[PDB]
Amino acid sequence: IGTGFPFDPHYVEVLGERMHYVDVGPRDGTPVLFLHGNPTSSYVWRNIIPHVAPTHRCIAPDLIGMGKSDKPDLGYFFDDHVRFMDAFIEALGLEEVVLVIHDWGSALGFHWAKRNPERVKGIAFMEFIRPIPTWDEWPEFARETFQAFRTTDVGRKLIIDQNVFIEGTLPMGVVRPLTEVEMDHYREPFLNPVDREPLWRFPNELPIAGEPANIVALVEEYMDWLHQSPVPKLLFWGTPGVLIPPAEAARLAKSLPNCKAVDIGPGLNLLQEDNPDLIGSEIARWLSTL
Ligand SMILES: *CCCCCCOCCOCCNC(=O)c1ccc(C2=C3C=C/C(=N\C)C=C3[Si](C)(C)c3cc(N)ccc32)c(C)c1
Ligand SMILES: [Cl-]
Repeated sequence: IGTGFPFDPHYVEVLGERMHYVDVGPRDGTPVLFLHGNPTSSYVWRNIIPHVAPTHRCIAPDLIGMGKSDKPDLGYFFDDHVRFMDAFIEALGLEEVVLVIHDWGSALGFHWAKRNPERVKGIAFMEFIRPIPTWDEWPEFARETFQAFRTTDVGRKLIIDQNVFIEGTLPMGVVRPLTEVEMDHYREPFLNPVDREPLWRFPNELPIAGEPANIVALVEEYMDWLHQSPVPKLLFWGTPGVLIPPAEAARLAKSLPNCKAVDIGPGLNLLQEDNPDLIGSEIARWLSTL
């Protein structure tokens, strides 16, 4: 599994800030937009994109405050990411797109798709954000820590002061051990504690047990849309999984229209790090059917 990131940096000015993005593949045709989550960057797509770039434009931005993008003085609420991602898509002149999305990137992608369905030609997704109505429906192995993350005292001490979301949560979202080189890539945007606000606000935005109500409502809305939409859907899932355990993938396979579910084998949250070969190859095959 490759550890390098051989993509030329590109920057675009968005709402007075610079946003870094990967942009490879042809110039014409429908682009494929890859959206990462927490605490990753476009680095998480590094071994997926090379399967698609031979025949389709691949665009992979770093969310504001993450990766190589600028780090303004913000709270880094989901609403902040929505505003910047909306402007990013406009700044690039994108019309129709195919989405490939993960974790908070899937919240952004599904929310954009719900608001602009005529422009979405397909969605490939994995380990995505859905409403978690109670803590009992959150995976047991992650309950105590995410409950502590969602406080302003201990949660900030863990995530901001001790960088626990990078040194702990990230590696336990991958089945295989991440190498020192790979960890250093993920650590790079957050070496300074003063830059770690996105890592704490994101888990505090997760729609769990009715809080925050605004996020619960928006996620419920895009899940209702997805259940009614004829858009082609490609769902990757693994075992044991984290956000999408095998039982939930099964429920989704049955209920979502026009959906193919693909079992990647062993996987937790960062499925791209455990089976990039299958994920990239399957996306490349699926795009020809859209
Ligand atoms: C959309 C966002 C959702 C992403 C899904 C989450 O992906 C991760 C998968 O779920 C992980 C479940 N993990 C936990 O609940 C958890 C247990 C322990 C710790 C933690 C670790 C973990 C690993 C590690 N290296 C092997 C080191 C630590 Si430390 C820094 C010693 C630690 C200290 C304290 N006080 C608490 C917890 C840990 C974590 C972070 C998560
Ligand atoms: Cl999170």
